[PDB]
This record gives sequence, structure tokens and C-alpha cells, in this order.
Amino acid sequence: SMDRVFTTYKLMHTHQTVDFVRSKHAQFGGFSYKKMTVMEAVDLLDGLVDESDDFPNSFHAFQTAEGIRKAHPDKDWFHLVGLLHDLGKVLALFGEPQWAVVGDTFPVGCRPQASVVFCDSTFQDNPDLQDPRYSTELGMYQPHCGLDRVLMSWGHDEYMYQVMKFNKFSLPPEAFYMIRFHSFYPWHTGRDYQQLCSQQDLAMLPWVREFNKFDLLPDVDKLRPYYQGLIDKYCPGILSW
Ligand SMILES: O=C1[C@@H](O)[C@H](O)[C@@H](O)[C@H](O)[C@@H]1O
Ligand SMILES: [Fe+3]
Ligand SMILES: [Fe+3]
Repeated sequence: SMDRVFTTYKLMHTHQTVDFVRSKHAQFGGFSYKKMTVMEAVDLLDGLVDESDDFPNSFHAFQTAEGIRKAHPDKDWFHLVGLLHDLGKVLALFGEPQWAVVGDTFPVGCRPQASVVFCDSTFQDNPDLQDPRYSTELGMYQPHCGLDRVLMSWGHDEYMYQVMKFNKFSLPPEAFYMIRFHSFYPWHTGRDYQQLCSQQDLAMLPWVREFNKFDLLPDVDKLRPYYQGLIDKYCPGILSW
């Protein structure tokens, strides 16, 4: 598998510190990079190949949405979750390097656990891992705080979650959560990070695993009007990114 995939994660696991994530929350927390509609966001990602993997990520938006739609035909909000879920990748078009945008996510501020991809080979130069506040199992966290109180590595999950919240998308809470934690492989697949999750995360786990099935070229022009209706329904108009 790619040397580029490995290099993406090496850079990610070096530079994603507590300070770094906090800096990125400040940098993007104003939503003044762009005014654009959801469909513009989808089309912008025509010019993005995901280096943590090939085709444009935009096709993947439709593919995912259509996979969910086949399996859950009467659940329109869930089809849209498919379309929306990787649109935080617009960060890359905003000048962000891909280790700060794509890839599996992991909590910052506590020791990385075994199922964090390339855990053994990629954390050497992370400065946080010699800081006694962050080098331990729990790090800066209290036991069983819940994932919504964890500071995750920064990229397309928290970013899109924040875009949705700011713009007041009218999706159910499960839709927000799926998107926010869909890259958190160590938790939803590795079953790591049990020290941090709560009952609330246990309730959400079946939703995330169900979504992940469809995350893991279509005739996209024919699909546009349907997905436009869903956008009009759940997240209409020019949004702040
Ligand atoms: O959209 C994505 C891609 O970046 C995949 O390569 C990751 O493995 C996944 O964790 C993430 O959700
Ligand atoms: Fe993703
Ligand atoms: Fe995806």
C-alpha cells in the first residue's frame, strides 16, 4: 500500500498536538472562508484525490449516498448523510495540507492506542508524547467523559460537524454524530479508547457501524435533482464554510 498513505499518517502523527488542534478550531471557527451551497461544495471536491486511500472524492459523495439509499430507501436524511459526510474535505481546497484534512482520526491529549494506524512507526517526533499531561492513558481526560468531550485530531469530521452546527442543518442527532466520528477507526472498529467513551457513545455505535458499511463511476448528473431536493429540505441556500 502507498508510501503516500504512510507519509500522510507520519506527518499527521507528528504535527497533530493539542495546541495544533486548538489552533485549527480557532482558525476555522469563524466560517468565513467561503459562502457556497452544498452542491457547490460537492463539485469543488471534483478537484480532490484523497492521499490517505484513484478518482475525485466528489464521486464518492454520490456513491455513498446511493449505497445508503439502496439499503434504506425511505430514510431520506440518511441518503443525504452519504452525500455530506466527506465534504469537510473542502479544507484541502482552502490551502490545508492533507494530513490536516483526511485520514483516520484519534484523540489528541492522551497516549495513542494500538489500533491507531502505524502507531509503532509514526509517533516518534510528536512533542506531546513527552508531555506528562498527555503521555498517559487518560492524558488530560477524566474517565468516561464521552467522545463529545474528547479533543480529536483535526480534519474533515469535526470540521463538517462544526459547519453543520453553525449552519443549523436540520438533520437528526445521529446524522451529526455519524459524520463527526466516522473516521474514528480506533474506536468504532479497533474497539480502543474505552476509557473515554460513555453510554451515549455506546448508543451511537450501531449508527456509526451501519454508516461505515456504505463509506467502505456513478452517473452523477441524473442524481443531482434528487440530492438538490434533500439539500433544499435539510440544509438550503448559501452556507458559511
Ligand atoms: O474520508 C476518509 C478517508 O480519509 C479515508 O482514507 C480514511 O481512512 C477515513 O478514516 C476517512 O473518513
Ligand atoms: Fe471520511
Ligand atoms: Fe467517505
